[PDB]
Amino acid sequence: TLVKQLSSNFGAISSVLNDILSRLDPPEAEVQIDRLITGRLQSLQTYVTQQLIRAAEIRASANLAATKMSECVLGQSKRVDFCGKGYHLMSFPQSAPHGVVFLHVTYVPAQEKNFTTAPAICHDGKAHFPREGVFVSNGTHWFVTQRNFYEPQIITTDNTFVSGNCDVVIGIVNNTVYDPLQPELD
Amino acid sequence: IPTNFTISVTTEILPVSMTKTSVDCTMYICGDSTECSNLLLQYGSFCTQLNRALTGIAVEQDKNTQEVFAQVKQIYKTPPIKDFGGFNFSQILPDPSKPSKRSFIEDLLFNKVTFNGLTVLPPLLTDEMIAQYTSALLAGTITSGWTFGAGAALQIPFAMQMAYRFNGIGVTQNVLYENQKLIANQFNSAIGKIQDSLSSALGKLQDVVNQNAQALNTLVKQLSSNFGAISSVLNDILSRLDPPEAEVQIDRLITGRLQSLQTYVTQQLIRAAEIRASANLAATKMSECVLGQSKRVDFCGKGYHLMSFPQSAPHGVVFLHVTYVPAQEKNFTTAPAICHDGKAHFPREGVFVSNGTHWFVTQRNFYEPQIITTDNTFVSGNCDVVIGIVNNTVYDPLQPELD
Amino acid sequence: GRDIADTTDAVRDPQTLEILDITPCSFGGVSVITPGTNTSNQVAVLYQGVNCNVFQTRAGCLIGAEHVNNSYECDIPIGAGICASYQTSQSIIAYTMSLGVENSVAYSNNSIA
Ligand SMILES: *[C@@H]1O[C@H](CO)[C@@H](O)[C@H](O)[C@H]1NC(C)=O
Ligand SMILES: *[C@@H]1O[C@H](CO)[C@@H](O)[C@H](O)[C@H]1NC(C)=O
Ligand SMILES: *[C@@H]1O[C@H](CO)[C@@H](O)[C@H](O)[C@H]1NC(C)=O
Ligand SMILES: *[C@@H]1O[C@H](CO)[C@@H](O)[C@H](O)[C@H]1NC(C)=O
Ligand SMILES: *[C@@H]1O[C@H](CO)[C@@H](O)[C@H](O)[C@H]1NC(C)=O
Ligand SMILES: *[C@@H]1O[C@H](CO)[C@@H](O)[C@H](O)[C@H]1NC(C)=O
Ligand SMILES: *[C@@H]1O[C@H](CO)[C@@H](O)[C@H](O)[C@H]1NC(C)=O
Ligand SMILES: *[C@@H]1O[C@H](CO)[C@@H](O)[C@H](O)[C@H]1NC(C)=O
Repeated sequence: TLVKQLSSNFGAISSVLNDILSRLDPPEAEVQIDRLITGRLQSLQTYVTQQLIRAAEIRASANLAATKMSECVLGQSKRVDFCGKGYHLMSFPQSAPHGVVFLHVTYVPAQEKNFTTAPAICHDGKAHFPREGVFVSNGTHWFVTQRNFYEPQIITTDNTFVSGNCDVVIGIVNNTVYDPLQPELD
Repeated sequence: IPTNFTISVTTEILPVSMTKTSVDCTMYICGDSTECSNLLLQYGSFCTQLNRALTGIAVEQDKNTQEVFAQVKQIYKTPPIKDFGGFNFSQILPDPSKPSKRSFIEDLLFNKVTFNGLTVLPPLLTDEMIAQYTSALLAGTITSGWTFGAGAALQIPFAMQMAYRFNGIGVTQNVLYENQKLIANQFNSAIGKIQDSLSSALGKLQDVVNQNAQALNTLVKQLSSNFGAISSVLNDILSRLDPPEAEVQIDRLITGRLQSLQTYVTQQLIRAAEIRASANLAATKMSECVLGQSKRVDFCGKGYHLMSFPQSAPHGVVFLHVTYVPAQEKNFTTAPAICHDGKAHFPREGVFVSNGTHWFVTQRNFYEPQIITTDNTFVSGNCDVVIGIVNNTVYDPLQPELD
Repeated sequence: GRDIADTTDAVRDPQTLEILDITPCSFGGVSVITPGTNTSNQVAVLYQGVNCNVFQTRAGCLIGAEHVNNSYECDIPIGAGICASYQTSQSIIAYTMSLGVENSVAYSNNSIA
């Protein structure tokens, strides 16, 4: 568009300086020279303003890309949906013409199952709360599993910690808690 | 060490869009004049340039609203059962009674906020679609926790989700499971207080509308300026004067009007850049604070973060950040480590405190005194090196069963 | 007469002294929707902000496409939640935009996944 702007007469005799210079005398030359100059100056001002704004937007994008390269690549990121979709493990940068390309390696669960859960366990009148897992029941027994991947284990005094009483909590059920110290009494 | 806590909710407003506009250059500059269009042909391509800039602004404005809200690819439904362990979500959940699928807070927010070559294009997304997105996100947060943010949604009782959320900030689950009713009452009271507060505030959303209206009004007013010519009306210039002389007046008019149009388009583009930046920030907040707990300090509200429920507003989004803040504290005397038998006993997770007559270990954020044991503490180093050590005995669980 | 915009809107006839209101007549723009010259040549033209196979929309007046009760993800946007696409022999169709697929989670008091 900037280049195409030349061919406009801008109200003068012609859009080419050579024709104006030869055909008219110096006293009458300026009448068309200034008319051309004002239009060309306006076109240059428009072009530079547009370029200034586009450069600002590109700089914002470049800052975002630098932040992503710093955080996703050189260490695991705990932010959600910042580094790929899903839980994030690692990313690999790749180059491109006037741009950069990332390959976020993500982690996503696949198969879930029906289960019945209870907030806590009342074993001998003393409440029990899981340290890291969550209480889960198959319908005949009770297990503890890490929250993301299913892996049942039997409740042990090394898996839960005693605190409080059996009356304050809302969700509570009865079940025996295996005690690893008991077989050691032999 | 704190001994009590209160739950508070605070609002945040981020504009995301501005009115999309387009202008017909020929109608504005020359009206219905025939000779004016002929004389305007000298410059060329200015109309195409202006229209391209306006169209780019409009499509960017559409893309902002598309990005900020469309995070989930599955529309979710609120279960008919309204039991949530004492939590009252009637205020923010959608109401089927209203003709439009808008909740009470959305309806209260919407009420609070209040032809010469120019046109206004409608947005791609209607208000009902945005309300549907908001309801889907709210239901997904309520029922499935953060699971639906990554992969297929996984249901989980609300109380267990809250227990998990406290576990993020560094407090054990017993503080929730022993004080559930208090927390539910505090949350409901805070929601009600915010609802009352919004009834009487704002100011960010009113800025963009007022600025757009002022710019358009200024352009329409500038239509009637003389720009150094004898008469503003083109019809008078054509009829009253000789055609040879009227060209100077017409040139003055068209030059002035063209310069005014350039100024308007530059101002609009400059403002659209800022609106894009604010929309990007809002999208980041939506992605991080809502679809999962945020560890960043003060990013999603003052105090420790728990969750946030998005809400829709005219040309913007209104948030509801839920935060945890310690209430009351007590003086205590502390020591780095205890020397028991010539060896130091550094605490595992808590911080050692003293009532003034004994010694106890407790979690930092909540005062939960616990008796010292070898299970809660590990052994390293020697007694000499540590800068400050106190003398106390360490209880051992194995000794009693040595009968 | 005048408005806030400093433009004549109301005129009283000198001959018989009644009030007449002036409103700009039939101003808008044209827009053409195409599915790509590499596949087909049929196009649909849309006049925006004009009250007129002619289908009426909230974004103006659209000629060249027929309404359908079905729903699809948006392919070629129009405005106010209307979209068009070539695939149905094959003609341009305008459908109300649909957002995702309905799904309901089974949330109970003591059920986890
Ligand atoms: C999960 O199991 C319970 C009882 O075993 C049943 O009532 C419920 O419908 C099951 N969930 C689904 C989604 O079928
Ligand atoms: C657990 O055992 C106690 C002791 O009698 C009883 O009172 C309570 O009802 C039991 N909880 C059940 C059966 O869910
Ligand atoms: C915390 O403050 C509330 C406010 O009424 C009070 O009811 C509660 O008893 C306080 N906590 C403790 C442990 O006293
Ligand atoms: C929730 O709060 C509203 C507001 O007053 C009330 O009408 C409704 O009964 C409450 N729900 C429950 C279950 O208490
Ligand atoms: C703490 O400060 C007091 C002030 O004099 C000093 O006597 C004491 O040795 C200090 N203790 C430690 C562990 O720095
Ligand atoms: C702790 O006990 C040792 C051994 O009896 C003693 O030497 C030391 O002075 C005691 N610590 C203090 C602070 O008195
Ligand atoms: C178009 O004009 C007719 C004439 O009365 C009117 O009934 C109809 O509602 C109008 N439609 C729109 C979209 O303005
Ligand atoms: C859970 O809510 C259901 C509502 O249908 C109720 O019948 C049941 O008793 C509740 N159970 C617990 C442990 O809160």
